[PDB]
This record gives sequence, C-alpha cells and structure tokens, in this order.
Amino acid sequence: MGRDEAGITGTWYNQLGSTFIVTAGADGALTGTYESAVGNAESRYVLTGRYDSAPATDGSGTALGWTVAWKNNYRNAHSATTWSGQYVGGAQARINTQWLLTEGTTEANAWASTLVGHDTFTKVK
Amino acid sequence: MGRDEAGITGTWYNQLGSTFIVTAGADGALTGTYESAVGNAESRYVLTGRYDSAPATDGSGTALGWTVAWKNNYRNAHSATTWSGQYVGGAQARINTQWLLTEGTTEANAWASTLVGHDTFTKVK
Amino acid sequence: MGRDEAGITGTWYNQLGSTFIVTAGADGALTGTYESAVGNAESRYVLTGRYDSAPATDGSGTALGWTVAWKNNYRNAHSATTWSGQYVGGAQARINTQWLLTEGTTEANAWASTLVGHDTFTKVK
Amino acid sequence: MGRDEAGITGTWYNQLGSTFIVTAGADGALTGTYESAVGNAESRYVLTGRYDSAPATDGSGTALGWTVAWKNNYRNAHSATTWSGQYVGGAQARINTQWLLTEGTTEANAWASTLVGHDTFTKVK
Repeated sequence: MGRDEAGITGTWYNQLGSTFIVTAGADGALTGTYESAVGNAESRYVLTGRYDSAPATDGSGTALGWTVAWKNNYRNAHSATTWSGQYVGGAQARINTQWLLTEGTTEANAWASTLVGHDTFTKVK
Repeated sequence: MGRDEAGITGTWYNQLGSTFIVTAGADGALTGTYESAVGNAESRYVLTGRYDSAPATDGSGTALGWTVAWKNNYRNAHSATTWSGQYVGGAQARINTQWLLTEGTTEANAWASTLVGHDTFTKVK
Repeated sequence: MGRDEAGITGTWYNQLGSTFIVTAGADGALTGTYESAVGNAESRYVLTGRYDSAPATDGSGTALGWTVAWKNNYRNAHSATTWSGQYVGGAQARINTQWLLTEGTTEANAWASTLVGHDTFTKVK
Repeated sequence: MGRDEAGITGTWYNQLGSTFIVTAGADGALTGTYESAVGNAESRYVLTGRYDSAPATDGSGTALGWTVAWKNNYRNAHSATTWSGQYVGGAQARINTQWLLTEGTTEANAWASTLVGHDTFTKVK
C-alpha cells in the first residue's frame, strides 16, 4: 500500500471547476478520468500517471504527474496536457500542479505549440 | 490501430543520452520504461502516458505526454517528470517535448519545487 | 499616458510576501525594485521590463513582463527570474504571472538550470 | 565592466531566424531591440532586461533575462514575452533560453493566456 494511496484516490476539483477522478495503485500507478470545464473538451477523457508510493517522512509533499490526450468518443482536440505536482495531505488536502498543454502543429507553427499553466485541486467544490 | 501507433512504438534517445522505451496502444495508451542519463536516477523507471490516436491529416504532429515517478527498486528521488510534446514522423522522426520535474517539498519551499526543460528524442543515438 | 500606467505604478505584494515596486512609463517601460521574501536574496534588486501601453478595450488584461538578476551589493545568487503575465484592473487589482528562474550552470548540469512557478500580486498585504 | 559585458553585447540570432540586438551595461542592464521572424510581429520592438555582471568563475554560464512587449509603431499583439536563460561564452558562444509568452485575455480565458518555449541564440546565422 503506497503511503498516500488512500489520500490521493478519489474525486478532485480544480479552480476552473474541472473534475479529476483518480485511483492510486500500490505500485505507483494513477488511473482515471478527467473532465475539463474549459476548452475544446466535453465529457470524460482517460488519464494515466504515476506517483511516489514511498515519499519522504519529513513533511514534504508527494510528487505525482498525469497525462490526458484530448480525444474521446465526442471530440478530438489534437492535444495533450500533462500535470506535474505534489499532493499535500491533511484536513485541507491539495494537489498543487503546473501543466503543459501541447497541440499538434506544423513544423512552421511548432514554436506556438505549448501552453503552460497551474491548477490547484481540492477534495471539495 | 492508432495512426502513429507503429511510428511511436520503440526505443528513443534524447540529447542527454537518456533512453525512452515505449509501446503505443490502439486506444491511445503509452507504456514503457525510462532510463535517465542524468540526475538522481539509475536503471529503468516505469512510464505511462497518452497520445492522440487519430491526429490531424494536414501535416500536423501527433500530441502526446507521459509521466515517470523517480522511484524504482534502486533509488527514490521523491520526484516526477512529465513530458508534453508532439511526434513528427518521417525519415528523421522526432518527439519534441517540454517537461516539468516536480520534487516533493515542504510548503515553505514549494515555490522552488518544479524544474522546466525541453528534450528532443530521435530513433538514432 | 499608457492606458494602465496609473493602475500598474506602485507597490505590489505576492503570496510569498515579496515586494514589487514599479513605475510604468508612457512608452511601455517598467522600472523599479524587487525584494524576495524567499531564496538566496536580501534587500532590493533592480528590475526592468515592458508592458502593453495600449491594451485591448474588450475587458482583456494588459500583458507585461519583467526581469530581476539576483545580484546586489549584499549577495549574488548567479540567477535571474523573469515574470510574464497580465495586469487586471479594478477594485481587487491583480498581476497574474508565471515565472522562469534560471541559474548559471555547467553544461553538464544545464538540464537542471531553470525553475518555473507562478506568483499573484495584489496592492494589499 | 561586467565579466561578460563584451561577450553578450551585439547581434544574436535564434533557430527561427529572429534577431536580438543587445547592449550589456557594466551595472547589469540589457537594452536593445528584438525582431521576430514569426507570429504577430513586424520590424523591431524595444527590449530591456538584466544579467549577472559578476558570474561564478567555475565554468558556469551567466544568468540573464529580458522582456519584449509586442507593441511598436506598426502592430500591437497585446502580448509580452520574457526569456530566461544563460550565456555560455567561447568560440561557439550561445544564449540558451526558455520563454513565456503571455497574451492579455478575459478572466474566463486566462487559463490559456501563456505559451512556453525555448530559443537558442548564436552570433552566426
């Protein structure tokens, strides 16, 4: 059982009103679904990622990351987002992330392929 | 069969001499192993990610991303990297990425939790 | 007179308790001083940057950016931070930024040269 | 006289064919003009920034950064780019950077305000 397997598993919400549904495996796996409240997206998309299943015991957060490719049965935005961040446990548990959103482009437009931003996920809202 | 399933599957190398071994699934899954030539890393680490299995047919690249958590049987760097980028097929196939490397930190040090960089992967070297 | 010259000029504070003192010029210049509450920093450092002196009139924010090199009479952290973001005017005025912090490194360590993060500045606190 | 004042001052070119014309001051200032070969840009734009005028003497690079707001007499792209990076001196001198490009947006679109990328500048091409 990963140190924060129970803390990470469940339904999370970010500041945009997106919904992150994840299961943390004992082995370090993250699996689930993502629903974006914004952008060229509708309904759920598959996500997969990894987390540190044996984090530091000095009060540090737990490093994790995941990917969504923005293709499902409804839409294809020809793009993928990766979130990189840390889980911080406790009464007001949080996942604090930064993300990179890449779209497929021509070589001439590849300089403009990637958005960067930050999302904070909580168990409420 | 994903449009670039065959193009993406295989062994890739970046400019640091790291080795990315990946299998692309028909469903959009990426699975495999990563070996970093640099940093607090030794041997292989599990990776998982996603790719656009039906990309644009206008000469755009194929969006993809993946995650490594830097824990294996040898070491634990209490960190995770996510790569976000695009696959560009052809004689000199490439995966062009940007990445985010987050370490677990205390809340006081969380401003300094995340490195950013860029890796280019080719099928040779 | 830049559209938001008066709105941007003044003393700003971020979520870390750092202090950003800036003058916006009619020509698009930003000049002032930065004092970091965290990291290898003490007292004030010179800053310079630019802003859009004729922003869109459709309720969009005002794009701006600035640089600090972390050398002053007290310390030299051999690093520079750049903030890129937008000014949003009104009762609860804000500057919403993302930043890149580069340290001088050897070529072997250059993959690890750059931190990324996000700061929100307000006129209170 | 800054350690790399003479090395940094001059005309630089990146991989897109953009032109960076800069003067490094003894005090740590960068001033000059930028001409982008791509995007919503024409002719020269003002730039300002900072560099470490007393870098480490252990073979590390020299940290620097600069800003362009994409307004000139010809066009206004309501955006600003900041480059953060390091200068590496020698026969094949380089400035290795990462950048953040923010556009002014509405609050509803602010998640999508910022591009990230990387530019390498050389004294030839």
